[PDB]
Amino acid sequence: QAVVTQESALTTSPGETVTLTCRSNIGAVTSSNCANWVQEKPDHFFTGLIGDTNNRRSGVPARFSGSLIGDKAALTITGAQTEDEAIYFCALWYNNLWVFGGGTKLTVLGQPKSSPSVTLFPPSSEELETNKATLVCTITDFYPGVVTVDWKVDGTPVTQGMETTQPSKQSNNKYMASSYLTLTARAWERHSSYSCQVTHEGHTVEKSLSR
Amino acid sequence: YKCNCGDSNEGLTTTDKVINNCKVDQCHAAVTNHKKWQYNSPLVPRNA
Amino acid sequence: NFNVYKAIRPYLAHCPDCGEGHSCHSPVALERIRNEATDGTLKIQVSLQIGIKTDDSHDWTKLRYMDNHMPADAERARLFVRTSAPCTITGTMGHFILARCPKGETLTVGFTDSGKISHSCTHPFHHDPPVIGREKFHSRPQHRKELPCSTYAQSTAATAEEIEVHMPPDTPDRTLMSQQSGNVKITVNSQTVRYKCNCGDSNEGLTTTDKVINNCKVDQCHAAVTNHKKWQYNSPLVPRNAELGDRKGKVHIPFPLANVTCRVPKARNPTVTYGKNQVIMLLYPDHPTLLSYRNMGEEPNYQEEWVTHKKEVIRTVPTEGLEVTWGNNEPYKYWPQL
Amino acid sequence: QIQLVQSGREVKNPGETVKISCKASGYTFTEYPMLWVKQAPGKGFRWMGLIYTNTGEPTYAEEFKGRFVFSLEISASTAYLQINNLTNEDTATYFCVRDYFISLDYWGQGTTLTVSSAKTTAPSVYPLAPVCGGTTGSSVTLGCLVKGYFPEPVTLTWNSGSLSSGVHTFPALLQSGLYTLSSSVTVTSNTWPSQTITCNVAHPASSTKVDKKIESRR
Amino acid sequence: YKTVIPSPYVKCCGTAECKDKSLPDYSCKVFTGVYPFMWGGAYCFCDTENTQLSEAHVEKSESCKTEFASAYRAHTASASAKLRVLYQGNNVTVSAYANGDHAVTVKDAKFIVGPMSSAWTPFDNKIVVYKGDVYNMDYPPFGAGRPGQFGDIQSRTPESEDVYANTQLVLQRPSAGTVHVPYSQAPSGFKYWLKE
Amino acid sequence: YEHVTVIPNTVGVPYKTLVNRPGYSPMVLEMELLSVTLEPTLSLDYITCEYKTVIPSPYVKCCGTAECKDKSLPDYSCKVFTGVYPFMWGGAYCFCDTENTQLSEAHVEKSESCKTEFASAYRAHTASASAKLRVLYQGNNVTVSAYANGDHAVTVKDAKFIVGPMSSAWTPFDNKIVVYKGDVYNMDYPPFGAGRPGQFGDIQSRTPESEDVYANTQLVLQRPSAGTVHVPYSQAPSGFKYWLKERGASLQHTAPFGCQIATNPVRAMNCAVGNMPISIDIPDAAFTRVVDAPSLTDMSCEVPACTHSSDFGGVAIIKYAASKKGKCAVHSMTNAVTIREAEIEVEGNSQLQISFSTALASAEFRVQVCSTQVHCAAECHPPKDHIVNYPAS
Amino acid sequence: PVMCLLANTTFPCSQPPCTPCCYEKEPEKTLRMLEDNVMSPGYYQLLQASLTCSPRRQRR
Repeated sequence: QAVVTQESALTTSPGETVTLTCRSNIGAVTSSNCANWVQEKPDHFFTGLIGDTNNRRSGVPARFSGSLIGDKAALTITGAQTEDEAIYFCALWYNNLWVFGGGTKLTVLGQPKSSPSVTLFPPSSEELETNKATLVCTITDFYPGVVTVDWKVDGTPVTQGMETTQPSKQSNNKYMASSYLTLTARAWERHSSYSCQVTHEGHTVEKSLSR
Repeated sequence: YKCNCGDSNEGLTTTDKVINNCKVDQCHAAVTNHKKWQYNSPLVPRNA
Repeated sequence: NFNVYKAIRPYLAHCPDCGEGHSCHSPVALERIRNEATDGTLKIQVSLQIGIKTDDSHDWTKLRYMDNHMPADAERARLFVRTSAPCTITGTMGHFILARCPKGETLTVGFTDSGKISHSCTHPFHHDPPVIGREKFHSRPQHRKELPCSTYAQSTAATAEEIEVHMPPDTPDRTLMSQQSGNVKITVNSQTVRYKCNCGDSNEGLTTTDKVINNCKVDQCHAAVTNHKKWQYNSPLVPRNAELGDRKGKVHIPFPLANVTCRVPKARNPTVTYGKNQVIMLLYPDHPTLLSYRNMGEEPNYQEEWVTHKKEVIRTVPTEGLEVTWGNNEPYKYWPQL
Repeated sequence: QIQLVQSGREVKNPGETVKISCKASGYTFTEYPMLWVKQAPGKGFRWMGLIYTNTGEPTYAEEFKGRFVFSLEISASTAYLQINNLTNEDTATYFCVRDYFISLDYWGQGTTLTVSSAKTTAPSVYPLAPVCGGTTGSSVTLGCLVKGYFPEPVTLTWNSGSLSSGVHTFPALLQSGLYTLSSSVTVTSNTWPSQTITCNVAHPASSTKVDKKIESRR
Repeated sequence: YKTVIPSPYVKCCGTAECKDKSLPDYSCKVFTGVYPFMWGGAYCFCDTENTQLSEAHVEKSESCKTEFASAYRAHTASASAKLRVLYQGNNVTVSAYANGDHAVTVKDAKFIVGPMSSAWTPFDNKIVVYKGDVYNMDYPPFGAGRPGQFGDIQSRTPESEDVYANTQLVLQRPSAGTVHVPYSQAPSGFKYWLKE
Repeated sequence: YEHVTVIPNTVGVPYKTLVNRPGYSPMVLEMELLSVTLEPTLSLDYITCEYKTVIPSPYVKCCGTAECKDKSLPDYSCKVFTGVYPFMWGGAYCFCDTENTQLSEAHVEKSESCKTEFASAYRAHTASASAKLRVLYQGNNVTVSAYANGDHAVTVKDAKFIVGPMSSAWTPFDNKIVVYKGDVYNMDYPPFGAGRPGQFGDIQSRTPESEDVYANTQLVLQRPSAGTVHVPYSQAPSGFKYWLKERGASLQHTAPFGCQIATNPVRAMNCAVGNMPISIDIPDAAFTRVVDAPSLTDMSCEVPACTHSSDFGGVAIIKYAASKKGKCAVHSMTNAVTIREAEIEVEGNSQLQISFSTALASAEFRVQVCSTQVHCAAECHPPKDHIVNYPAS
Repeated sequence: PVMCLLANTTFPCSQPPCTPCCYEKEPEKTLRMLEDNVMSPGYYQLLQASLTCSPRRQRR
């Protein structure tokens, strides 16, 4: 199986030469062995920074180099950035395919932080007749993706009725999703406002509404 | 090195052939005996 | 899901079975009565979406019918199937409906409308299947033998059926055009409106919006409503593809047949008098009961007769013997002992 | 370049079968060297095979044949890596790898396939509008939540296509079998709730698509 | 057998087109000059160029999976017997293939049973088996059946795919104003030789 | 109309049959049966396999005598050899003095290749009538394969061809037949379960994968092994192994009547015998009206070459004068002459050279070219070689 | 596996080229599919896997 003790770890700064210096569990793959240090990107985006084991791959940044490093797969991705979050997979080419390993998905230094802008829309007219009440703070640009939603509903933190959705991390270095006080008709008309308290890296914000 | 792919489908080659977009059967190298002779029994593949 | 009834729609039919001598474009026209089963259930496919929800779900008390170029559901109690009288309808899915109706020469299918418009479509349906066995039974027996007969079984899933659900026909309707002072002012009304205008030049055009062919008329116009919405079962009342080729559909058809064993009666043995070469059998059958007498040797002469009245047959005791099968029981053997 | 147009979310049952297509560009299907690949749920690229251009179709891996079935719609410029008839533990991405540019020189787009079957109920789209007091700053949170749905495909957009800027989105995650998430478009104050802005949830099974308005309640 | 009559090809505004769809009893007709009316009024928009290309084929019995008539090509018959004997005072039974060549040892006693002196069995040259009915009946040609007789929808086997039939498909010209294929048809041979 | 012809039941002689229709031209046709299969009724009673003596391990009662039980197997050999002195490879198998008894038990068992190779003792039934035959008729070389009972009709090319039944009865089956892996050997099987010792069929399989075995192999238990556990047990050899040894000449060489006895299923293909009455319901389109026929008259059939040989070695330049062009049906109106062609395009005042010859050297034969009856008399040559490959005209 | 193809590209049987979510949006597309796979091997199961409320618009 073409998964060596690969370059699974890379945390650098912007422009850093991302070295997937993967110690091969069998040994050094060749250029005909096709030891390519490709970028298997997030969202399953197979791409080659260095492909065919002695050539930089097309469609990547120019500083990519896929070869043998250590005694194993060697990715020298020159110009690795903070927005360059992708998988340095130094793998082989079997002459009947190219076999990408486990790889290392990485994010780098860069993509600076930002304040989350949470639009706290209250428990709406559409929810508040049929056992729903969602005061949802739609958060955009929570930068970086470390922000928690805490209960603030009816004078207490909600231990039942708060909802923290899957906050999608933006390409613009923020994180955004829906986070609400989302209870029933008793939950909406009982609490004072459906509201999440956003602690973003220790920071304070209120994605909260009123109906 | 007769390619079984488009375009470059022939050539008595002398190196590695680069038909990208060619399959495993999309090339076909024939290792021909152009060096020494063989006593031409027809049970051996003779001069066709 | 299996939402074929969501794909199916109510299909109207200009049927001669209308009631009062005039057949109409009613949705209760029965395309075919597939009643081949020996058990006596008649499975007739009708025009309506009976046993289907108008909201496309299972309508456990509601069956839909095509009302006025739209769908329209009704309660399931409005279904009536009268051959001689209104027989017991067994089940209904979509167009198909299976029932235990009585004897008759004409089958009438009434769909009680939402305003009680009971569309009674009567075709000539000669439903009278022959009953199996040694006697013509009348009812379901308490004690009797279970002969294997076929019957349209109650599994209403569309396995082994292929309903010809083609594209719906060019539904013309006169309400597309109106008088713009008597002129060509036809509203769209939200349809696939093939517009045939009887004005000068380009009176064609299959639009979906409002039409002002001024200097048109209602007789100077024609509107047709286009149906790209549902597959329709290709009934021979249905105007099929003259404006299409053979691009039609095939769907499941419910209510598959199966072989079961129905119990039938056998009557009591009559009085026997075994005299010299003679066997006086005074049987009194309580139904039409076929009795057959046959020689138990090389020359059978097996004459059978259905019996109705009180019958004392003094049968000839054959030398090889007589097999006398009177009704469904095992036949009486007579060896004439000298 | 040799890049596969990836499959959709093949949400079949355990034993349900669906293709992760790879519309191979760069060549034809008889010109584009599709490597079948299962981007596995745990480890990554588990190979469904490699197939050079003039054929195009990925000849299978060691374990990479079987439930994952390599086929080629060659005149349609693609292959199909069919996640076919699998059990519950094979939810993975159907992708190609472009066998030119000496490794898989492009990647197929991938398709998330999962083994779980279900009925025909409705999807959910409900708009996340501006606040009862405000909810509008330099941008404003309009948009919509995709709620109560399942399986792939069902899509949840925000801002209605003119609202591509300011998208902070949650995908529909199967809580109770119902996919729940919320996508707020940070749209203009003249766009929310001044103009039109809203989210949507969609699936083509009945051809069913819905939008929910991102506008203020007053 | 049944008749697969499709929806009627209403060639509105123009003449119909003859198409011989090669099915069993491929019945096609073009009744040109049809002025059929619709349920919403008129089915044809124009007045004169409407016509009905009416087509139908013959289809197999959908209850042919249940209702089957089998023309057994009755050859010679194989006998098989059972006989008991009080051997050693033990009333034992032995059932053997009584052709005489499948002789049965039983209870230490070999029995050579058969062959029977006669052969006049109820089997005829051509037998018909219909679901409980064994009748010595003269069948039609297997694929060369006759019209309207007992066996007009003939097949080479019951579970087969093809069927010969001459069902008298007289598609008459259609009724006034109603899109309806007036098609004459012969009576059912399954209804006949079943009913008779 | 329905022309009734009787072809000779032997393949390859392409018969011509002159369908004469009033109101039409002469309509000669050619028919020829390619093959004709005789599929006999089979009743597989005896099964042929290899018997193997399943004898157990030697039950040595060391210093002890037991009592042998009758194990119900096929020939369960039970033997208590009294007083064995059984010693093993590591010394004495018994530490007791003299009372060691040898328990020798055995049965018969069907072989593993008996599960593969089974002699099928088919009880012979009637033969299925079926045959494939071509015909160059109606302007087409078209074939029909028909089950030749008479009621398997092929309306092919618009022509209702109904052939069958055959006249012949020289059946390739015997009353009992053995299917042995490719070979039909006409052999009488033994009693089903009542075999003899050393018989062809000593192991009788009453079913093909059956559970019963009619087997009397004469497995006689001999005396015990002298001090060692050895099964003294003499048996007869494989009676089906003798039937494998006496394989016997099959009907593929032993075909009387020139039949082709070919099995899987047991068929008689190319049984050249008898006659085949085939009727052909021809349509009206084959009846092409003689007023629309070409007016071919004034024929002189000049016999150029005469060689009474295997071929139809007559040459005949028939000078004709046709009214209009057309394929005049140049059929033989004679008794002895096989004409090579069936129709000739008589175009005008042309000499059509027909290839017709027969067996008789002095041949005066009639030929009708679509209406034209003409006589042709020749003194045909002798044969050259003594042997031809098949028969001829 | 089974080449469920709506005239553009052969996808699998329950995953054709508009599989799933193929029958309820293109009703004419569902009619072309029940012409093609209605002649094809899988289009009964391809249609009931597509159009019968078990496309992506359903709850499964």
